[PDB]
Amino acid sequence: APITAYAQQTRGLLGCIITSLTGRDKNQVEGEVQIVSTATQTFLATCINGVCWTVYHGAGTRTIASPKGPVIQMYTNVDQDLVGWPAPQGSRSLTPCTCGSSDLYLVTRHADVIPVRRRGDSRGSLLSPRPISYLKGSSGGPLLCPAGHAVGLFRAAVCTRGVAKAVDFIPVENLETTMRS
Amino acid sequence: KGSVVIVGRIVLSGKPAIIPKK
Ligand SMILES: *[C@](O)(C(=O)NCC=C)[C@@H]1CCCCCCCCC[C@H](NC(=O)N[C@H](CN2C(=O)CC(C)(C)CC2=O)C(C)(C)C)C(=O)N2C[C@H]3[C@@H]([C@H]2C(=O)N1)C3(C)C
Ligand SMILES: [Zn+2]
Repeated sequence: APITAYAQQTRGLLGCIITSLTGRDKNQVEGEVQIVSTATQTFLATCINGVCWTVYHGAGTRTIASPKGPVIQMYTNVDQDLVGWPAPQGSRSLTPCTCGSSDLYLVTRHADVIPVRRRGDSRGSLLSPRPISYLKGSSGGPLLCPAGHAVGLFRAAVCTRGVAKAVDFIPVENLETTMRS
Repeated sequence: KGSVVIVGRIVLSGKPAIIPKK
């Protein structure tokens, strides 16, 4: 089956803020990618193999709000630009790619899956470029191989004149590495 | 430093379905 996805907003501005301070999220969790938010920005956190990874330059060394209060990160790595918490009770996890496909797909914050041709360990070419405003909020999102397995996490956009031609990502390997370090 | 809060979700596990009527 083809990679399809949808998005559901679970909470608004005020509830988010309260929860940010309160540190206790009582809502139910579903999905492989959580739409994450801080006080400053919003992005994505992908659940790969029991852990909920996101981009460090967004989560920082913050804690994720859970029903049992704040949850301390289980992985932080300023250099690999990664952080990770135990996947929230309810989510479903993706598994890493094992086909070395170079035809990847990026699931965006708007639940749109767009193609990116792998051009190296951390780059890929948007077969059909998009403006950066579109890609905003998609950091920490997944890069799936044709089989739907995690190849990487969207990190930055390779843009010029406000239009993203390519994308820079974090290979699943750096997660595994970050895990053992 | 506030906690990161989940404000939404993206679901990939959904497979085509015939939107039910209510
Ligand atoms: C996620 O963190 C988010 O979704 N954040 C939530 C809201 C913003 C973002 C996703 C990118 C969104 C679209 C692009 C928005 C502009 C940010 C441009 C940065 N691109 C970048 O670093 N590109 C590099 C090459 N390159 C430059 O070095 C500089 C410049 C400006 C001339 C353009 C350019 O193409 C790479 C070689 C790294 C690809 C960018 O995406 N970021 C800068 C910073 C954060 C991300 C970012 O905001 N990601 C870091 C740590 C890479
Ligand atoms: Zn694969």
